[PDB]
Amino acid sequence: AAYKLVLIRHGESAWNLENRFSGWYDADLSPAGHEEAKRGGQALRDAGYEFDICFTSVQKRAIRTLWTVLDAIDQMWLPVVRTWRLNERHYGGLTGLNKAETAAKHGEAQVKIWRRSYDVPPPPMEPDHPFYSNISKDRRYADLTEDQLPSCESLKDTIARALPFWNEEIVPQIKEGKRVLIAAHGNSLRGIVKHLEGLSEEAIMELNLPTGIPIVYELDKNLKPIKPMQFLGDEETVRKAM
Amino acid sequence: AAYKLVLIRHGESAWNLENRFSGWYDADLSPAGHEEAKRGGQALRDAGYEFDICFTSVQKRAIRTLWTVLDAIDQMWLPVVRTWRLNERHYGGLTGLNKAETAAKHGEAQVKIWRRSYDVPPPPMEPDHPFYSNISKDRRYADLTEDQLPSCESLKDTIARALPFWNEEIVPQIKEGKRVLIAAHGNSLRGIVKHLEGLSEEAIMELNLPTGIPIVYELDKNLKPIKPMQFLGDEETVRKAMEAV
Ligand SMILES: [Cl-]
Repeated sequence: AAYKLVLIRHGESAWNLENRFSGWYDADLSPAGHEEAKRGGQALRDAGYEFDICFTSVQKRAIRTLWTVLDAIDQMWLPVVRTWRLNERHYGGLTGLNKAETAAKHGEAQVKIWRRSYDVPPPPMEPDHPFYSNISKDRRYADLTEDQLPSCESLKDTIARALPFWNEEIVPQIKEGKRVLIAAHGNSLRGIVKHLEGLSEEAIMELNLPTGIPIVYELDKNLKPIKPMQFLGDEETVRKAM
Repeated sequence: AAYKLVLIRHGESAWNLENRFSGWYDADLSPAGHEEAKRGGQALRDAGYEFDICFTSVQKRAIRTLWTVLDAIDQMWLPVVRTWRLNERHYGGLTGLNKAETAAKHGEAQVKIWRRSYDVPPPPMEPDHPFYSNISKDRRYADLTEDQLPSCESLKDTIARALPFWNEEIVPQIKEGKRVLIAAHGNSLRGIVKHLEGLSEEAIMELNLPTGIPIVYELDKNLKPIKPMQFLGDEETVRKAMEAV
């Protein structure tokens, strides 16, 4: 009816098929993941969607997804804004570890906590971690205060540092009538969804947004979903992601 | 070696090998042009260049060049700012016409004026032009005042609407120590070059920046180049385009 917001979670990354925890590691899209973005774009193109501004993280997999979509819908000229605040949730020490092995050393129970709990952050990424410098010392996050640069994040944490950007940067745009497109990650996107739908912690915990599929929201003048989220795509894909 | 400014002119476009006047037409890079950007990006990667902010036009060929470079140098996370003010010069009615035919139909002389004169704009793009709507009615330029949206531009006009961006938006960044990367078009880039080097009109009219090659400027405390523009890449590439000047 009124405001339409589109979200898109990047597809499979190189570390995804390596079965590793990525978090803030700047893993790139895998060929398949790239293809996913390509199809999502095609969906938006066929549905004839138009955007006015784009927001994404400072991570390849998301940015590249955005680029692919913009390319697909012939809107590479749209202004885009990058922000670490839309970054995937920081997985602390688990970063780089193989999920299967981690479950084996620490067990299912423990790993479900680390991945599916709302406010229990994973172990901190210590200075001796294989990716400490790679992440925490990346030029990219130079302007984060010492408190801002996380060593690990729980979904509640991720969400806590995202909503601010959504409130000072995205919301304004939506209110001015700008059709926004957000290309981000599972957990950061969860933050937006939880906020929009006012879902409980338990709820958002069980929600898993589809990858590469355009998620469309129709908001009323108060940025509230006048109906449930819908996914653009071919009968199979769309229905399948339900 | 104080401030570092890097400029890059997009490579061959689809209309380039079709030998057509593009102007504001959003022609995409040709496979070759894409490869150029890739090589250009690779040169920057080998030279280990780092940037903090990027500026480009609202035209595919330039934007895609930027993307390719950022990808090559693993800096896709850099903030990028798009602006029509860095757009290629608007070629008015000549837009879409074949250059060879235009020369034949209007005469070498007339075209050389439209193609190389400093202040003689080409014929205006009339509402019945094949690309009138495609260009002028593009959502993309919706916020341009009736005066800003051009129907044609002389090199002089282009520079006129590019410099204000350069001074108001880019210069500040450079002065704050941010390493800037500008991926644009021949004529808009000319505007920057003419300004930096204080070249004469006759001067910049003759200057033809290389395509796909990273152009490096070293500016002093007052954005004044301290040496001639250098080009990045393997000898055969740099030397080939070096010999141009
Ligand atoms: Cl971009």
